[PDB]
Amino acid sequence: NSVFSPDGRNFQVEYAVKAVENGTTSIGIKCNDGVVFAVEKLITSKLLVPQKNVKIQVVDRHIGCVYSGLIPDGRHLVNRGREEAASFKKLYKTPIPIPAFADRLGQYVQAHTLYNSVRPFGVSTIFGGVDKNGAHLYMLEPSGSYWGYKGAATGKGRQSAKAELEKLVDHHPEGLSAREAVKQAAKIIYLAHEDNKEKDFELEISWCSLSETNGLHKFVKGDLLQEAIDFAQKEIN
Amino acid sequence: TIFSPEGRLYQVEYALESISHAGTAIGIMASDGIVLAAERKVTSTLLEQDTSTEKLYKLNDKIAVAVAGLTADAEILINTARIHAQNYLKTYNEDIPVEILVRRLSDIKQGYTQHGGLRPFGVSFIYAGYDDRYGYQLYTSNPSGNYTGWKAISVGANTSAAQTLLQMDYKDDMKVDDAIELALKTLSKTTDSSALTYDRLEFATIRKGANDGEVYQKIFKPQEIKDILVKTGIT
Amino acid sequence: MDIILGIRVQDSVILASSKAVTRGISVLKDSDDKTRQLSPHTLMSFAGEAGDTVQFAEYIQANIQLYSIREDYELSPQAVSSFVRQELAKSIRSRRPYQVNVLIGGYDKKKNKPELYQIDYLGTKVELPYGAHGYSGFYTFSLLDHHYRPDMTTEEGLDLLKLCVQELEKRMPMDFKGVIVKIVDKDGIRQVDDFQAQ
Amino acid sequence: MTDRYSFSLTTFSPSGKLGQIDYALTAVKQGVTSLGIKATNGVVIATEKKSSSPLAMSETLSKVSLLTPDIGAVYSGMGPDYRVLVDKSRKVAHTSYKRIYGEYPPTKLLVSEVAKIMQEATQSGGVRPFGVSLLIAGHDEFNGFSLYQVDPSGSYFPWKATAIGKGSVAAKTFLEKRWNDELELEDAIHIALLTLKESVEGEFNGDTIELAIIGDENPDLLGYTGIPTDKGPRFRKLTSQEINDRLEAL
Amino acid sequence: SDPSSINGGIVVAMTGKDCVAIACDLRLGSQSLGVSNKFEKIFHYGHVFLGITGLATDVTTLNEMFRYKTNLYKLKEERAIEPETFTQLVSSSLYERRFGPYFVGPVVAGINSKSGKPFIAGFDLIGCIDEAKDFIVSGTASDQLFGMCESLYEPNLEPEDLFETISQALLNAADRDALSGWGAVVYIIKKDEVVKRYLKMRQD
Amino acid sequence: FRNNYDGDTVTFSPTGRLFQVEYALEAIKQGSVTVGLRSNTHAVLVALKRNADELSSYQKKIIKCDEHMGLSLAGLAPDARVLSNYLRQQCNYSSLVFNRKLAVERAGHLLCDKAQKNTQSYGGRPYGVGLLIIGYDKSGAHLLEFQPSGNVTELYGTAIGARSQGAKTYLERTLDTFIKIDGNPDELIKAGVEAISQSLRDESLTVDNLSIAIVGKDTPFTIYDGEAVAKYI
Amino acid sequence: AGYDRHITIFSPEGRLYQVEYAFKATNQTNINSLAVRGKDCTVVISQKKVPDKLLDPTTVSYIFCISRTIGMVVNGPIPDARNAALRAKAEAAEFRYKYGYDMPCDVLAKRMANLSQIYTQRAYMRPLGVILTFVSVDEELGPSIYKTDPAGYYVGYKATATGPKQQEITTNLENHFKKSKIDHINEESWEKVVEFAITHMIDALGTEFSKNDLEVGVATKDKFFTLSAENIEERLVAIAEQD
Amino acid sequence: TSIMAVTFKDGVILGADSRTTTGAYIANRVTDKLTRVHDKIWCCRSGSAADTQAIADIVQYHLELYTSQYGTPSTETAASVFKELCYENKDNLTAGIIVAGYDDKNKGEVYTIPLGGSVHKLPYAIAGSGSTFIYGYCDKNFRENMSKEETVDFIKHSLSQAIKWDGSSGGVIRMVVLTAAGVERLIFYPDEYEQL
Amino acid sequence: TTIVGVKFNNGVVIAADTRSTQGPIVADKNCAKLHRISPKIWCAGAGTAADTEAVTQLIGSNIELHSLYTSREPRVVSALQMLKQHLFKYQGHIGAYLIVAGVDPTGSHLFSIHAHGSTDVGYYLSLGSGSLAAMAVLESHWKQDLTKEEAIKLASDAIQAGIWNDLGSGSNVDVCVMEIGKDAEYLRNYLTPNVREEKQKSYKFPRGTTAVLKESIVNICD
Ligand SMILES: [Mg+2]
Ligand SMILES: [Mg+2]
Ligand SMILES: [Mg+2]
Ligand SMILES: [Mg+2]
Ligand SMILES: [Mg+2]
Repeated sequence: NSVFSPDGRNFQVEYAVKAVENGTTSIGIKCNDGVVFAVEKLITSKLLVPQKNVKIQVVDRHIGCVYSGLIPDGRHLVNRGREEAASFKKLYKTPIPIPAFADRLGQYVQAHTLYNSVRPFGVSTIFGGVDKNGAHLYMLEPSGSYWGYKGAATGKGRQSAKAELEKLVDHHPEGLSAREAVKQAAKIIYLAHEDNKEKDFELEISWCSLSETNGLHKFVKGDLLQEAIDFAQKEIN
Repeated sequence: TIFSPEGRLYQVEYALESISHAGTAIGIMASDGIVLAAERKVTSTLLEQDTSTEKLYKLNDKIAVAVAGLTADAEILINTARIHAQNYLKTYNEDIPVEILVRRLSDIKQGYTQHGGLRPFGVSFIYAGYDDRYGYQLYTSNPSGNYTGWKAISVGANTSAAQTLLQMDYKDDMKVDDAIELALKTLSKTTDSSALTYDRLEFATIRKGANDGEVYQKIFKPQEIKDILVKTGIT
Repeated sequence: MDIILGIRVQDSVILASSKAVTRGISVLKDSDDKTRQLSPHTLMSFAGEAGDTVQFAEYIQANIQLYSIREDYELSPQAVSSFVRQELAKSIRSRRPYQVNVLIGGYDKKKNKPELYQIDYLGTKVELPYGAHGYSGFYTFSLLDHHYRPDMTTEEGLDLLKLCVQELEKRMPMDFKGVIVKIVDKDGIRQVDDFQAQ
Repeated sequence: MTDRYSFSLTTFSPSGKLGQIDYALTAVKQGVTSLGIKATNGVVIATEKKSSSPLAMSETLSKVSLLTPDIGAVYSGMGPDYRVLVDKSRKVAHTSYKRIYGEYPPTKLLVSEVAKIMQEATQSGGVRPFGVSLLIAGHDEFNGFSLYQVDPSGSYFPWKATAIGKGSVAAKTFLEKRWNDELELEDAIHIALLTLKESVEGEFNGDTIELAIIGDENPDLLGYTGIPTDKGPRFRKLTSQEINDRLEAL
Repeated sequence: SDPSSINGGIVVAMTGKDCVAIACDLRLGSQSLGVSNKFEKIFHYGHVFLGITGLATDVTTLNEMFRYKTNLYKLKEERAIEPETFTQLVSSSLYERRFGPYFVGPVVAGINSKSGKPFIAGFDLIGCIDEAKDFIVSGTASDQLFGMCESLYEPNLEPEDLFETISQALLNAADRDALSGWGAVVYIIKKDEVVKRYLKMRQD
Repeated sequence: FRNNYDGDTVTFSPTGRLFQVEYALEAIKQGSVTVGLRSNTHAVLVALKRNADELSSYQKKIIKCDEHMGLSLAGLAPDARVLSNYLRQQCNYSSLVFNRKLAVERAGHLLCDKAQKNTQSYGGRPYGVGLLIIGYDKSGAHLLEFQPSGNVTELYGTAIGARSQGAKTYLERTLDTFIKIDGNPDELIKAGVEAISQSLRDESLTVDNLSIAIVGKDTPFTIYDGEAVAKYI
Repeated sequence: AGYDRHITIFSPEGRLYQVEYAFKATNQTNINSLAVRGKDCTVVISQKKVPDKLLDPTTVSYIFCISRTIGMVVNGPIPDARNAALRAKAEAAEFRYKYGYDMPCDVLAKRMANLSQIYTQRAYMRPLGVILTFVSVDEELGPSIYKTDPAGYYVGYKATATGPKQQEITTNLENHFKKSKIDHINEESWEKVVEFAITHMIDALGTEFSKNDLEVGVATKDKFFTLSAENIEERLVAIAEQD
Repeated sequence: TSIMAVTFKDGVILGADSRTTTGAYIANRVTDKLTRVHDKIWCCRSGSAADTQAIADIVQYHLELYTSQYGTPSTETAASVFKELCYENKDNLTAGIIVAGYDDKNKGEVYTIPLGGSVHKLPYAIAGSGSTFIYGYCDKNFRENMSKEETVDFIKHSLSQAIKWDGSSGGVIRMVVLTAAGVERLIFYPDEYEQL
Repeated sequence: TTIVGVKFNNGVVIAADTRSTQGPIVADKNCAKLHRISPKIWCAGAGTAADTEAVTQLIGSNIELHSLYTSREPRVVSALQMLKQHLFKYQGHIGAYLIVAGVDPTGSHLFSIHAHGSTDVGYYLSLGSGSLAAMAVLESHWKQDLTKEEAIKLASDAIQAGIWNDLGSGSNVDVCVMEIGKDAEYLRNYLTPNVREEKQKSYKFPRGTTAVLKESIVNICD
């Protein structure tokens, strides 16, 4: 961890990335007034209760987080993000800006790459929301590296997901609505699942949109979800 | 600080090993005084002799040590020993008996030997002191924290050869002047250098206040060592 | 209140200490020994606040006894009194000070001289031919300024003490129930068991 | 968060060596030469400013440092270790001495404090020794002028003259040949310059050399007048021009 | 009541021609009761002299602390502490206990063994240095002492004369103070020798 | 690849694996089988107790956490004690501070977070126990599975421990039937005892062998052992 | 490999390998930067590479506003970069609060180098794989460039360059100051000092730049600021009408 | 002390007298009571001068750190930092602060933080010993969306009355004008405002 | 105590009387109340005498260390910020009231500090029991753009007002002049208007006047 290789690399972090790649695929899409988050939930057995192992997490009221890799490591990161968002709001009264929040997580993840008594996190996290000046979407690697994204994907289906995302950025340079971005997220998760077709899966979507949710993080449920599932089932065939 | 399968303390043994390369230091106890002599580690013409003290240190007005090992390790311990002597003075309004000071220092070394994962102090001491309970006393302590009392003793390089020579010529009814001679002869015989000259020595006595009823520590200036080196017939 | 007297003659130090323990309107005891032996040739008497008195004495007794066994040696009376003074000096600025005054009488075997030290609860030490703590000194200091000689025998000193106790029995408002008298000399510490009717 | 090396990193080897101290001394050996010469009425400490880039500005990096108004230091070895040692040395002069006795420490005692700071890096858990040797030159009322060397182990020695770093053996030889007890300060400066030329590859001028003295009081450097018993620092860094002046009649 | 009044006592120091004098009474009391006729209030560390008045337990404690500190000084420095330096050491030692001070009034007397200049100083309980060059006074009769000294003093007195002056200042100040007196000791300090004289005085 | 990478929980393997965690997972498989399942009205724990000797007690596998919550254990038993005590405290804190029964889901999250911290701290080991958690809260019956990796999942039914793969397949097969055993405690328990049977190379399940627990709509969490289980054998 | 490769203890040769390995980390981003001093300004130019077209180009930056007056450019992986940025900001705000004046460029640099020295000496800390270049117009020293590395070394520069192709740029500049004989760019406007920096980066690296290929920070008397794509475009056009 | 902040059409104006007293002695007759914690966020201090300087110095530190990391702070954020310090330390502070600021979004804003550390957003605020005498005058004469000149007049007239009656107030009237245009310092001498 | 600070066109002057007291009693007839924080930043204090000296020496020590660390001349605003923060922490229990004046690379500066930790800025200031007497003079004669000469005169006159009218002040006037380009000039006993008159009689005693009980030589050596 605190150990540089002879050519400046950190093998432990590179190994942590492998745990991420081994993970279920998750994505985020930035629309013209918000952000959408989707994730692939592997159905190991019929015994798993449908809708009841929620992966996507809220931080404060305006932020969604999704991750691939070691699920517990992600929860650990979200706990910290919640303490970090509360601390900001307590002192500054305003809810934490998305970039502000990004760095909070970043610095925390980076700290776990400084010391021999600690391991890096075994997750990549896709997160974001709406603040004072618009939508923001971020992705954060085990090294603590993070940037803003137009669209992002991580986990096993990452390469095909990135390909689909890249197409959308080309076909819609003029923004792209929250309602479309939800549909398209369901699509991309379905296409990314192609790899794992041996086991069945469940789809989870959340969104935070200025006009559709009033800038609050909200889970996509009911008819809106079914409509997005129907669109993905249609466009896969 | 761990034991070997043999029941030995590696780090202590290796510290003792390091000390056997340091300049020899000799202490001799006579009926009317104590002698401390030590060989400086091979130096240069450009070393300031007048302001140099690598081997002989004053603990209080009645107690001194000769050092063998790391000087920087020794200064650490000397400083605490000085403080300890003043604490005793403050508490009891009497000068610290020599053994009490020696025991404490030896206990500090023992500690490093038993807990904390720090390396031992690479230091052996010869203590030369006077108090009104045992009169003149001579003690020795090494990195293990063990300590022993002696009529004559050496530490550092060639202790085995120096010890045999002292065993040969030492006698209980000696005066300080006889002990001064014995210490310098023994160093001359055990040196690893051409000649035992003044510039390669530190020398000190604990007598009877020149003429008083009190106790006096004389730490010899370079010139005085040169004089006393001719007197004893080594020029 | 509690009576604590000391006198140093030529070859011994004599301590006298009242026997009463009084709480409220009741004398609970009339045979109290306000003394701890610290070492074979050093004795300490004490007076002050109800609990602190014995606690401090016994604490001091434990410390000197520890020293004796560690060194296989007996500290001089001057050393024990300096140790005691320092303990009190620390105490006075601690959270709850020991409210104890003490007399230390010792025979120094190295000098062959008796020694009396008076130390109050603040850690005020002084070496004296005779001493007292509390109200008792308001009578005995002047009496002894008159009657005392530096070359008196142990028996002469016991008379000088009898005189002091007679005056306190005459003029002091409280009944202190006589004193226990102890002599400290080259042979150590002994109690005179006859003083109340000697 | 938390240290997993709460044990000494300098330990004795079977032969008695303290490896990390030996290896630190090796780092000092690769360092640029520095030296000190003591005269009757002054001390000179000198060294070469080996610059990392010609785009760098070598005046922004001093190797010769004031510790107290009467004490200066120079080093060979790892510069950054020196920089932080100077900070701690300045501070300890105040906290352990000036805030107590209302005057600056004498040279030997400050050296003693620095030595302690270096000794601790030799015994404490989780640290390596300092990779430097210092030369410390000073004056004080009761000991006159003095010169000390301090090593990674915490050892210090008083010197009439010495050198450390790269060409130290040859320079110590050149100094034994040239030193005597009647040297005036200007003579010692002259020898310092000569001794340094053998150790210096490139250009040899007041911009590439760094030199300072412990001389007499500079009342012009005090900053105030009116207190007669305050006479000014004895530490003085020589200017580029002052150096070049002495290199003409070299 | 006042901790600086419980015990009683006075110390005065004066400078003369190539000399200094320091004096003190011998009283130790407990309010109205006089306890000890032998309580000396001047001590010395090397050629540096220190008088202390005030609470006697603190007088004793500060003596032991300054013996401690000057002994350590001498070992590390390889010389005796000088009067100017010691003065600073007393000041910082007192100020260290700013919010729990020793109840004392210390006085420093001595001759700088290098310059030969006579030196005196006073301090308040928290270490504020009184840097006067003529006389320093302290204790329960300090008012009486200031009066005597301001009247009696003149500069550059010979040691034999300075002795009379400092003694007369002490005695008469002591005799207007119920808590001072009971004997007195006077030190005449020359760069080479130091004479100590016990004075004869009223014993009431 | 497995060589120098399993010395502590603070090192990743070149595959990105945590071997200490995987080894802790292996102590669960060494444990005696226990089954959990639920309908809409009740949740049942069934556990095969194990004796050291024929002279010995059979060790308990079921621990009560609150009136509406309890768990069964498979793996290191002292680790179950540590984790159940924590869970009892979290249940307690919720009642005292908020006058609120702890959601079974939140119990899951709290256990997960606790396990996680031990998969990332030098000097500590991971927990070496699996737990099955049943409860009845404001949203009805619940079953959870806890792995000491920190993964907790909500299930209609499951089994952990040696030979548990049988019982699991059974439950997977019987899903549609047992989920609907509403208002009938005895039938649900029967289906649980039925399920644990598919995990026996052991033998017949006796009165000393068997441990059952139930919680539900109008039943506090209750443990059955000994003579009180005979009517299910 | 022994312990002397994994933590910051000395090797038998008196070297610290973890420090040397940290220097190699600085180049992992494959970005080059240069700083030059104007008459009354200081300019940092750095390359801007945005490989992934899923990235928001506006969030990709290695230039930081440390305080009102101090800018910092980092050569090294971003996580370490942002650690250094955060600390420097915190150090800058604290200095001002405690001492009542703005922290000088050189003093922040010394402070950051001191922190780096610590990671060089203490076993439990790894060094940061970054090189920090600090710029400002100091109220006392004028335009300033100070650069710190993983060894805890720092110094002032007339101009400087950092990155994989550091040398090519360095020698280019070394050659310029040979010609000019002065230690800054004799030019009034910061706009012309920015043009000089972009120009000499182009020659040294033999590469043309679009407005999205570069990143610019400027320090003047009492402000440090970064240029937008458009401000840079205006600079690119300006150079191209002659060069 | 007489201190006030008033919102108007183009921003916000802060005003104060310049008198600090210890007892009946005027320790300083030309105090600057208008304190900058950011470019366009200022405050007026009342109560213990030690306390309010210590607080303002800390807020200034927080807002500088805030700006380095997250950009320009809103007036609400400044007010919230002040409140945090005042509330959490109510047992050892005697501090009444009025916060005033301008940003492009929220225009001119005023918050008052009285003794106990509560926060109140107001169109205008008055405070200090001298304020008590002008509650009537200010409530009758203040209107929303006044011009710069009208607002400067309102503060001038208000504080001259507060100065007229309160012995602890007086000296010169200082003002800071806060708008999109920038920051403007104003001063008014007794010979002008006494004749009002 | 009377202390003053007076700005002029090219710098700043500070002055103080030289009387220290213990209640009604004068202990030192000629003490120094002008303390150095650094070579060109000087300080005058009133209140608890040990406190003003100590807080001055502490902050002076740290300012020296700062200066060395930063390679810059110490600034007056740094002395002010460190003093006020230190004093504030102790809530007035360190009874230091100070006038702090100096020059630095940014110009010249005049400040007052109070024991609870508040500070102020001005062109003329007084502190101490003599402050009102001094301020009356300052309010009478101070003008903008004083020459160095006039500023010394004004400050000296202000101190004199305290000397003659305040019982807490007396004896001599000390001045320190700090001009922007120059070394600070400390002018000890710049005025001495209170020389004690020759006494009417000499009080030197005939030798032997004092009765001596016993005598002995004291050993200094070892
Ligand atoms: Mg990814
Ligand atoms: Mg008095
Ligand atoms: Mg009297
Ligand atoms: Mg390190
Ligand atoms: Mg008014």
